[PDB]
Amino acid sequence: PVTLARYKSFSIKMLKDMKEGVKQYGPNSPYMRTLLDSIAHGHRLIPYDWEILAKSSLSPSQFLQFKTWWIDGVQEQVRRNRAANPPVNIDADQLLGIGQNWSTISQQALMQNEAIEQVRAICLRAWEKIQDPGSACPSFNTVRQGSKEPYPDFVARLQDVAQKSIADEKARKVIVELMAYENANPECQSAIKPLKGKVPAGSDVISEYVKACDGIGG
Amino acid sequence: PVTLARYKSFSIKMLKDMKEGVKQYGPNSPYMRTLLDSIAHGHRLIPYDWEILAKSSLSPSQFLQFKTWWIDGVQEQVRRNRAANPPVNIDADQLLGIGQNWSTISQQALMQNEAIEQVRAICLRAWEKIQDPGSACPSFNTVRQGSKEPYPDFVARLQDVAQKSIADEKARKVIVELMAYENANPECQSAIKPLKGKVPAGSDVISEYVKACDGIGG
Amino acid sequence: PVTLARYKSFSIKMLKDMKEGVKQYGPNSPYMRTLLDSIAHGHRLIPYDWEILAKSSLSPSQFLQFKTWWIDGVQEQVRRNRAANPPVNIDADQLLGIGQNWSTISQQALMQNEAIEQVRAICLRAWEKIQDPGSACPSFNTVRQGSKEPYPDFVARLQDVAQKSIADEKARKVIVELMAYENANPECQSAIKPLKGKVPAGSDVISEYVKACDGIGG
Amino acid sequence: PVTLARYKSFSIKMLKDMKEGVKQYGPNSPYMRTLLDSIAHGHRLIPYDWEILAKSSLSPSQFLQFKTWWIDGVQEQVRRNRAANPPVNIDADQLLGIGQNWSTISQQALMQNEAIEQVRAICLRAWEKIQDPGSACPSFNTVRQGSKEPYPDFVARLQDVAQKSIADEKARKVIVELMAYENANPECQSAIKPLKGKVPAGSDVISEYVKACDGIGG
Amino acid sequence: PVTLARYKSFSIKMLKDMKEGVKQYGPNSPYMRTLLDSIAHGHRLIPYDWEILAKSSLSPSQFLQFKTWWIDGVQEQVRRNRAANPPVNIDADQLLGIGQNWSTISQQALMQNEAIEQVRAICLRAWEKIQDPGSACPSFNTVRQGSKEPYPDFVARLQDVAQKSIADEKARKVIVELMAYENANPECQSAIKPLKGKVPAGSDVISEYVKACDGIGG
Amino acid sequence: PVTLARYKSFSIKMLKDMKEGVKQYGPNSPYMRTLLDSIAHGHRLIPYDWEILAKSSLSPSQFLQFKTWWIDGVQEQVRRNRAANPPVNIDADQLLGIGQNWSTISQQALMQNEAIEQVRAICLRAWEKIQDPGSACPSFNTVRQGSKEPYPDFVARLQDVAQKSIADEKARKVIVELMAYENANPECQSAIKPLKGKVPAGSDVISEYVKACDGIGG
Repeated sequence: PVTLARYKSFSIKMLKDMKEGVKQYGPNSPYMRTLLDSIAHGHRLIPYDWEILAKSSLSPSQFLQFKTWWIDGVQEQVRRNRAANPPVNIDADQLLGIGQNWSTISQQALMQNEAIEQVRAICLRAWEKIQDPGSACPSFNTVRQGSKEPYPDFVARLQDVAQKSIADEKARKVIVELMAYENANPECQSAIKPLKGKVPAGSDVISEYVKACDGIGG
Repeated sequence: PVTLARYKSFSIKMLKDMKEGVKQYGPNSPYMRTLLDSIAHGHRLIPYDWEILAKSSLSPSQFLQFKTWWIDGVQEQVRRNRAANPPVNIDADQLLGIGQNWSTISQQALMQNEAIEQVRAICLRAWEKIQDPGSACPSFNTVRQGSKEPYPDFVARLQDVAQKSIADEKARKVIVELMAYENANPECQSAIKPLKGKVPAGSDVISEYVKACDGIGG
Repeated sequence: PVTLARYKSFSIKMLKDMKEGVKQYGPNSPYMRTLLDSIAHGHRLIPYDWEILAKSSLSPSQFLQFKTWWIDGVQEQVRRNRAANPPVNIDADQLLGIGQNWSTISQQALMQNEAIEQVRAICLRAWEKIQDPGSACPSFNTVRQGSKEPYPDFVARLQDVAQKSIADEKARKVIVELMAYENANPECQSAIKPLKGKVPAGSDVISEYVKACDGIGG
Repeated sequence: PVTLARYKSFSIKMLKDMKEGVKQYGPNSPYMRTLLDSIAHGHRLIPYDWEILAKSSLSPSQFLQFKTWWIDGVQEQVRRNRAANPPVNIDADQLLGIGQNWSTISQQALMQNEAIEQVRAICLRAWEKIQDPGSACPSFNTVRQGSKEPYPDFVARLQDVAQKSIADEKARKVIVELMAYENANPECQSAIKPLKGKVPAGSDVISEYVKACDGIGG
Repeated sequence: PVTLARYKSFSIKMLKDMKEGVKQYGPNSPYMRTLLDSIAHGHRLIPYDWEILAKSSLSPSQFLQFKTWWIDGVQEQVRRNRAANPPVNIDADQLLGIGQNWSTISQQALMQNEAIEQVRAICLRAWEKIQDPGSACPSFNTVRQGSKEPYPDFVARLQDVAQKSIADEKARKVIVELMAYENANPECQSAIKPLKGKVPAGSDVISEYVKACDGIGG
Repeated sequence: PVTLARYKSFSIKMLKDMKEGVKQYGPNSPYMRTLLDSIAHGHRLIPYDWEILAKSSLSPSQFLQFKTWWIDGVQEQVRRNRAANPPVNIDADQLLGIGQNWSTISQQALMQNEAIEQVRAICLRAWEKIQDPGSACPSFNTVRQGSKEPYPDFVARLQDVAQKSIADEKARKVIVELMAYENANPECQSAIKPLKGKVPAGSDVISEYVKACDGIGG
């Protein structure tokens, strides 16, 4: 990063325990995601650092997948910058680090904050949009609760699989509301009959359910 | 964390152990209970730090419960904040870090002292209210002291559900002993019964209870 | 502790490997006992540090048991201080850290050496007087030696279990002398026939036996 | 340890590895043999330090044997100390740290140089005289070189019992080779026999013994 | 390594992790690929350092292959070195560190800059040309995309054998995509076929290939 | 070692991970051999340091074997120094550290570079000339290749066992050439028919074979 302008390479042990953690819990752990967010906002990065971090971390397949969704995000961001009002004087190759304006490590020491947040958002989104090994064609009406089942651990499996088959943030977050009230057992569904019929403002709909019907055990 | 404002992230070594401890022992070990507030009282945090720390650490089932109770405590707090004398000008989304004025790292570096401790106090209760993924939380009279079982281990199973299900602190310290020998082991209740009301000044009545009950099981 | 007056909190890794060691070998290991003695005499502690150390270490059951025997030791020490010749101007709440003379961390920075050794002896005794999981009603005349059995490893199991069922230091240390000469096999008992009949001074009675009859193998 | 007197304890990290090594290899590995005297010659110790270190580390069966031989060596030492010219004024309980003048940390900070090395020399022999908890120590002619077995491994099984059962150092270096080929493997004794008395100056005769014996087994 | 000449060795901790990583993952993980050149570009090495590092790390089967290709690259390099304009005066055994003038540590401290980078460039290719001890390296048409299998994992199995079997760098970047869909999965080839020649400027054609191929298997 | 003259003892963790590595992979690993070379050339050692390093590392059997081949190397080096032209004014006891010229640690601080390289070569050779547990009488015409066998992993087992039964460097390195061409399967032997009949200069004969016939897989 930069302090007051030079480059400082990372300490070696960070790559070691990062490789350890991704090897143990996959590239889409909730653990390593916020680890990436912490190391992202905690330092001032250039895209070549993102190249070293990505190539130093995964199998070759996930590395190239990261490269591809990075490329598509570059094109999307460039179209939105040219659609901006007024348009943004930021190209694609400044966002990728190829070309005689941005080839070297010393060239990228003099970027600006809009590029910082832009590469931050786009590489974070690139990490969010990776698949993983392990495949099964998902059908929503196959998973349901059982007797004496703890309520949040039931809805957690519905929470996690919802971001797989739906790209839109809104489309996945509306159907979990519907699948929550149906796939609940009727004794827990009995608790939501006043809550269903009046959705409250200043509040997440799932958040009201979990702190509503907590006392159903066995 | 802020300092004298730059937001420095945590170390990579700061979080791998934290991810280790939750799978090794759980979310409410006494070890991580005194580990969390050490960081909370040696540093000075913004709500996005907790957004990092919980999402990096919990399970998907636990993290949703954390987010559920986190926004739930805001409703109890903001009613206290609005009717104070003098009334303070702090709204809902200033707590949650959402909205136009609270969703960047540059924004959250510009907050006063009197917001921070409310975030700490609500986050501690949020961290305490998590359920383990083994089961749900049982009721009060669903669990009592077992037969041919030790005494002081089962009375430890009350203070946790007291901190879980009860808000007021001195209510917790008074419900437990008045639930202690009420459906306890009756052979132990013989020794326990003549000790009622024999408390000198400022001591745990449960202390002399387990002092008396030596243990007969095994 | 204090150097020349401030408070310094402990490093985090000490609690980590302490929790590791007690989890591996129990709270009454010979290992962790002298670890407690080393960290006890190696630093200048206040009772609130003992609270953090105890609560940061065990299951809830052992923590409250520690609290109880701590309380009983406070009462015993207070009775002996009032029985002292002349009596000692040291109360109970100075030894416990509750009350407006001794509530805060900064209040306990100005104690004196008699309180230091008093809290040292009494918390050490509190750790010595803990039980553990694992129960069996002990009967002394059930364990005995066998053929080709190594002599010190035979008497070690008699050494360790002797402090369980007897609180008095003298009563447990006299009966092991008797059980040593009887539960030995006659070929090793043959070696002690000059040693039995004249107990030597300046010497422990078991110590003479072990460096007497070492050469009985097989 | 003392310094320029304050008694600073060891680190917590100083002892966990020490507890690791005894269960990992034993009490008289060559590794901990050179580990112990390194601390003993880089620091300056009181007898209560050894009371800490042994009780933190050994088994209950080992610790009693250590305490047994520790007081046993005092009887051989104090006869040498009383009849010296000039006679030194150091008694029994000054060695053991017991009694009114030697049982506090404030007391043991007030000792001269000429006590310390005697404690070190007696403690090294005490640490050497421990028996492993697998069995007892066999006799001399109970063990000899096995048939179809390597040569130089079994001759290593003599120097340990020499240091165990013999006090005088140059007696140990002369008993071993005069016990070496006396009931060794007789086919190897054919090659060994014409090498007697062929030692030039200041070398191990056993060196040329294992030089000659190439190894026939397997 | 040299400095401002004394040859300082590496740390002991520098190499145990390196020995750990090869048995943990292999000789050409991406992790050690970016680990090696970090040392190679943060330090300045002589050929005897690589003699240390490979022999300390590989298997006996791997180390001989490394030594085999290491001397093999010298023949291609020295023909370039002899016919240059101006011709440089560097011979064979100056590369290999053998002979009267290059086989001591005092000798190799006396070399110029323009030798060093050739050693680095040849050693990287030498480290890349190693075969794993599971099997040998297969041919080109022995392996293609499998049936009911993911797409972008199997195309990763081409760039490695490209770097293995091909010397010229831009030949590698052009052989792979012209071998990509040639015996790939034909149902995927239906979507792949209309994308030929649609490359704007300076991008991976394989990127849009795996962009198109979503994945049908499983 | 020495910097500008004192002695500095090693850090304790170096002995720890050295004992770890030799315990895992034996004293004749390719790993630990170059570790010894790195720590050898990386520092300025005295023979007493070699004593501490050797005694701190192995079983007693390997330690005494090291001592013996050390002794024989002293005698060989002394005969060659007296056979030198002019002879070398370096004795045996300067090379061993016994005697009133070389008894102490402070005495060995003032050696010279010929002694440095002499003790380096001779202790390295002492480590090379150790046997190990695990015995089997070797016969060369028992091991051969199979179908689809990877060629370098076949010859690696012939490479490693060749230094066991032959002490001469030339005698073992000539017979592996013969056993290479015979014990190869005829399809790989088919590749060497132009290479057999003209051995190339500036090249190792095995090195040409491995980079000749690499493409025989299956």
